[PDB]
Amino acid sequence: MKTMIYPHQYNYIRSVILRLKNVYKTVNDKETVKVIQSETYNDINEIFGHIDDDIEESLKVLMNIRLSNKEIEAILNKFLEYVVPFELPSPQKLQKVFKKVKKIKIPQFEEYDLKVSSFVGWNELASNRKYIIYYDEKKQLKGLYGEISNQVVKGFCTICNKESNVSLFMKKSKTNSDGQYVKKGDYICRDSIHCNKQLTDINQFYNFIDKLD
Amino acid sequence: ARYLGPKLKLSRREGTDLFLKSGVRAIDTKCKIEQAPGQHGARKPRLSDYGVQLREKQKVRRIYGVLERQFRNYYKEAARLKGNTGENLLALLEGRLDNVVYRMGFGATRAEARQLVSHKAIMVNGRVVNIASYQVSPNDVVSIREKAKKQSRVKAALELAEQREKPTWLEVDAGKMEGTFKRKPERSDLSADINEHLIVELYSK
Amino acid sequence: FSLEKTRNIGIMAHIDAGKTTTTERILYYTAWEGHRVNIIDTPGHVDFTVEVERSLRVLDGAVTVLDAQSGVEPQTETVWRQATTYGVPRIVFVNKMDKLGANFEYSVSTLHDRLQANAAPIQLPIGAEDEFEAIIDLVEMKCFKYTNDLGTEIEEIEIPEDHLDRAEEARASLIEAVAETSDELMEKYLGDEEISVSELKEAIRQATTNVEFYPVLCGTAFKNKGVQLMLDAVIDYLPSPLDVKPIIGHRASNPEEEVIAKADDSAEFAALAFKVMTDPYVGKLTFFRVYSGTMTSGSYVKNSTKGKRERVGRLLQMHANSRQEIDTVYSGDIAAAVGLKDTGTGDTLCGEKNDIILESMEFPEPVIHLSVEPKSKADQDKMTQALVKLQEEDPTFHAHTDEETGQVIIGGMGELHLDILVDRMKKEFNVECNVGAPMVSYRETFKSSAQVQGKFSGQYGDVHIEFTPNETGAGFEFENAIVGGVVPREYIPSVEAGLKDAMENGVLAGYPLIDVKAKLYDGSYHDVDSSEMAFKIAASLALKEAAKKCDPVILEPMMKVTIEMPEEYMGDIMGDVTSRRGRVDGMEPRGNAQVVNAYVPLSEMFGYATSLRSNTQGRGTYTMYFDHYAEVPKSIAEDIIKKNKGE
RNA sequence: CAGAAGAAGCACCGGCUAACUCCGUGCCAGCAGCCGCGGUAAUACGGAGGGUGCAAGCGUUAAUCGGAAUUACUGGGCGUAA
RNA sequence: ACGGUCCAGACUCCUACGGGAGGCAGCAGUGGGGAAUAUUGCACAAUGGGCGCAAGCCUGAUGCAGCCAUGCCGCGUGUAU
RNA sequence: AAUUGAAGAGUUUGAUCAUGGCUCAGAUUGAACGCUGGCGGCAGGCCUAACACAUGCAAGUCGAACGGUAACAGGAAGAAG
Ligand SMILES: CC(=O)O[C@H]1C[C@@]2(C)[C@@H](C[C@@H](O)[C@H]3[C@@]4(C)CC[C@@H](O)[C@@H](C)[C@@H]4CC[C@@]32C)/C1=C(\CCC=C(C)C)C(=O)O
Ligand SMILES: Nc1nc2c(ncn2[C@@H]2O[C@H](COP(=O)(O)OP(=O)(O)O)[C@@H](O)[C@H]2O)c(=O)[nH]1
Ligand SMILES: [K+]
Ligand SMILES: [K+]
Ligand SMILES: [K+]
Ligand SMILES: [Mg+2]
Ligand SMILES: [Mg+2]
Ligand SMILES: [Mg+2]
Ligand SMILES: [Mg+2]
Ligand SMILES: [Mg+2]
Ligand SMILES: [Mg+2]
Ligand SMILES: [Mg+2]
Ligand SMILES: [Mg+2]
Ligand SMILES: [Mg+2]
Ligand SMILES: [Mg+2]
Ligand SMILES: [Mg+2]
Ligand SMILES: [Mg+2]
Ligand SMILES: [Mg+2]
Ligand SMILES: [Zn+2]
Repeated sequence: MKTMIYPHQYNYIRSVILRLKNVYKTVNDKETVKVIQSETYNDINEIFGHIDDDIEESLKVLMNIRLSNKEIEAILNKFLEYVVPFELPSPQKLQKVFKKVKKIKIPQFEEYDLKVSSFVGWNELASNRKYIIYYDEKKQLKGLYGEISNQVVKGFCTICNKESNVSLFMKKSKTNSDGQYVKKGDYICRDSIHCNKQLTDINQFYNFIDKLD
Repeated sequence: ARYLGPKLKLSRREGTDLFLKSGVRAIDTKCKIEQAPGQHGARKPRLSDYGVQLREKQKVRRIYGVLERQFRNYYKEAARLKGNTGENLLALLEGRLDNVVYRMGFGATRAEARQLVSHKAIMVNGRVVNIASYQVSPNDVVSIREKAKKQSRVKAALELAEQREKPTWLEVDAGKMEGTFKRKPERSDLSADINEHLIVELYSK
Repeated sequence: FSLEKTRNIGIMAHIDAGKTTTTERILYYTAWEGHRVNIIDTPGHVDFTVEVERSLRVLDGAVTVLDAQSGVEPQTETVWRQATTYGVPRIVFVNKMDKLGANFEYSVSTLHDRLQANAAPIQLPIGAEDEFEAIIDLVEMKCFKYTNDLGTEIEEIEIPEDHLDRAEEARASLIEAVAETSDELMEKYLGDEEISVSELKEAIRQATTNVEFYPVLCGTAFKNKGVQLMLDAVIDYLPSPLDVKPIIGHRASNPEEEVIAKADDSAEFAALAFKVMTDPYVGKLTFFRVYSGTMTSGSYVKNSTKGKRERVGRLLQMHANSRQEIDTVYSGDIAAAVGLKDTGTGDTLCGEKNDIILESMEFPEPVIHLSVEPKSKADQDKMTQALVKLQEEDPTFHAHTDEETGQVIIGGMGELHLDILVDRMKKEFNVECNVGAPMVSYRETFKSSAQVQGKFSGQYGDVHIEFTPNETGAGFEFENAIVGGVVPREYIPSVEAGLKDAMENGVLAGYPLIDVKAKLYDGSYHDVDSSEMAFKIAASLALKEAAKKCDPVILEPMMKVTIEMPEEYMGDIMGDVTSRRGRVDGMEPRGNAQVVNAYVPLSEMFGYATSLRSNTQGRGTYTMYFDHYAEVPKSIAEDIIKKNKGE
């Protein structure tokens, strides 16, 4: 069967392919190219585990210095078929995820977006709240709603570890009778979809959520 | 250029039957004529003076199925013509072939009459006319096409016309399906419910 | 000229290979022997490889020029690889035979050693340097001696006895090399059968066209020797538009449908614009290659890429220094048209009823980014216009204004590439601007903890906040620890807002404050005098007071860099990393290469690719990822503070 | 000759001004010709349901005249409003 | 004296450097400017004009076509159940 | 027969009457812009730079004024395969 590569894995595979393609053009040394080719082949093989003939063929095409971007795109499309799209919960489930948010509404998300997104994040501009839903390591769905700063600055995004336009995202601890509460946050990409495509490691995002906690 | 929305809703807003249905069944049975259209339709607001004038103008347009631009142009002609503007305007609307075909009973509803006229099923004075706006002069003979004589709808429409009151100004012959517009309908002959004065005042505004 | 007699060639070489001079000599000697030769001169410098790439895409053949002294240079390898990518048939021409230390055999050996190309000499030089007087043709087994400096008098003589044995040996090697690609030639070679000149030429030509063999010639453009023989080789071995594989495009309506544009005058017109130039006399010149059909001057054509109708006012054929207006351009020809307003480089031109799109050239992303600041506002406007025009001419050039900093960032394929464009902007457009490395994103933080009171004083607002430094990458933490309603709950959001706003604006150089914990533990309010604004101001005042006590510092982004290089160049790289305030974390051998992992500031990684290439002779590559923010050294920090505060 | 097939959108709903509620937001984001609206129960902000007005158009902006007896000839005024 | 002459000037162009050529506020069109305004069409079949004994020739006048929701007007996008 | 013609409203006050300015409801356009867009007839379409203009075309006609024949299409005549 097709390897069920994670969306973050697929993003990583694309990046290494782009590097490999860059390497072919960039590098004027055959030996260096060979080292990169072997590395790329090994890395892709590890991600896919067992490799079918289609992956093998693609790898062969990738290994060839005559590899083309058009070929890459087709290879990416094939690899995209291997990818599994992010699951979307029932509307009833959504309300269970955010019981505190009464009549919470989720906007429509593209299936392609789900396929390329490790987590789903939608931002309500009126409330200045971004809602992020992600299935945990146990695969239990987890939803967090946090304030997003209106001001936007260019800095390395914590979620993806990639420099982009980012705004401070703060998560509020449960209030008490005293009215004491703690908000902890770090800069995150304003566009969740761009962030999802940028992210190459599910663990990094997992850590980021842990940082908010 | 034509309103294709639900016909009864127009009647509900006016609060009176606009005769936009065949009348095979009572309007009350078909819809809640009493209630105005919409969620807040049951609530009745006090009508502003502008509102009263608007509603009258809307009623007439809805009955005759005439758009504002065309209806505005009619008012100007009615004013231009000598005599009572209100009466002239109402006569001009009646002169429309669409109304004439309906009044003769060839069409069950004015919209159905429009389809017959539009689809070249009606001949006036032996020339085919596809214009609803066409004004039928006195002593003009309007007859259905022989091809369209066979159509079932027209025959049924005649029966529905028998139920309705017959205009004095229009003489119609069954089977022959020819009608002669003897005279332009008098204001007295026209329905009293329509108030011409309100329409005149609105356009004078 | 017929399609069969047309040759579209380009001249490629390393810097100072005598490439331009070679072109000059060709034009001087020339149309050649009843054949039409269209020449496109490609740049030698590594920074203008894009110009070479575009030229190679539209060319049917190419001539590699090598320096007899130098042989294959790194630039040669790069251009060779580009030509290999596009599968352009090519011949090799040794140049600067007169140059002292010229060695033909060495140059040939470097072709095999560096490029691993199946290249064999079709000619042998007699003498070297000042003693170079004649060339032996191995195909015809004849010797051509140049008696004059102009090279207009070539005497065909018998191969001298001293070089006859050499010539026979070299011919045998030539036949063997060609025979590897030709079964017919191999049979004759193995059987020791006499291979006719015509049969040998045909075999070489076929092998050259298939990009399986590379005929090597020798000469000196400066001394006007061997250029005519090279032109003969161009005619003999290099393909016509008919010989080359027809270009494949796609329909604009159906991208999936592949349409092949064969070189035919009677076919539908299809051409590709590959160069645009602004001329003082004629205005905008668009150079285009016609692949199929014909186009007449004054006709209307369709830009299939843009879906725009355009009219060609004139057709200009280049003739060395002279230029000629032509009425019609035919298939396979390369010419310039005037009046194409919307046509850019890479755009396909076709008949109005045709919708073919030829494969466009892909432009690389900028590898170097620099900040350009105009000296005056008037210069800014001129700069913007200049940048647009330059971007129109060169799509690999990217110029955009950073909205945050207001700085104009220019991106290019090389430092020289950017320097030229800056110089052009200064000279052509008279724009005075200052160019520097783009300012790196910086963040501030606190090193020490302190409890501070912010009081605003009716209008009353009093807050007591404790600021403590957070762990690196922990972000900002605000804690409301007010107990007993010392501060009304209604004003707490205002306090937070005041802090947040102040943090975003920074305390030192105006960079956002990160990795800090703020705990509101105490305050005071007045029932009548307290307002939301007062508490917001009080919070802002508290941060200012904290800035004086909490020892603020500037942070710079630290990048984790993985460098892969040969072990021979490891020493130089290690020194380079250390010189850039970088720390090597680890080193691992991978096959024949060495991999170095290091942490370097992003501020010091600007232009690292060029330095790496220089240090490793282009045998090293690197990958970098953001790791963490680290405190900037005091000396740099002061400079940053000065720059931002306008000191 | 075949077949409803191939063919509806735009602005507006606090008052002036025909057309209303719900939800989100919380002197914020916003709106606005005028009057004004928005600080946690917004028919005035944004969206949705519903409605009104127009319709191959519908709004907006600019421009001219009118309403303006507000340069008054038609057709105004001058104690205290100029 | 729009598509005549001469002179002077500013502009553009040619040149053998001596000297020369030109004027879309006719039609279409290009560049520029602007918030913004059309095709380098067809025909002299008709009307009218010039010349001619006439035939005819000439006519970007004119008759038509192209583009544009820019306006005006009419009609449709179904109609009964 | 060549007429048929004439609407106000909001806003100064705690409230009022007056005065008085401001604003809105209408009509119209060589319009422009945004959103949207089926067809036809008819009409209109550089208001800006009286800015600069590539290229073609917009003024010719008369052999019944004249010498002629540059053509060409014939004729006659004379040589000719
Ligand atoms: C004719 C040819 O082959 O290359 C010419 C053409 C050339 C490549 C020029 C150098 C350089 O401006 C080039 C760039 C990329 C410079 C940046 C932009 O302005 C481009 C729009 C421009 C296009 C080509 C151009 C104008 C040439 C060189 C290279 C000169 C070498 C050095 C070291 C400065 C040349 O002539 O030798
Ligand atoms: N000695 C010698 N010099 C040459 C020869 N051919 C060219 N040159 C010179 O070497 C330099 C090379 O520059 P250029 O011709 O522009 O070639 P490019 O630098 O490769 O583009 C110029 O000064 C040439 O005149 C040659 O055959 N012999
Ligand atoms: K008076
Ligand atoms: K005529
Ligand atoms: K008033
Ligand atoms: Mg209409
Ligand atoms: Mg050169
Ligand atoms: Mg109302
Ligand atoms: Mg509310
Ligand atoms: Mg007045
Ligand atoms: Mg007065
Ligand atoms: Mg006073
Ligand atoms: Mg006074
Ligand atoms: Mg004149
Ligand atoms: Mg003129
Ligand atoms: Mg003109
Ligand atoms: Mg413009
Ligand atoms: Mg003419
Ligand atoms: Zn991100």
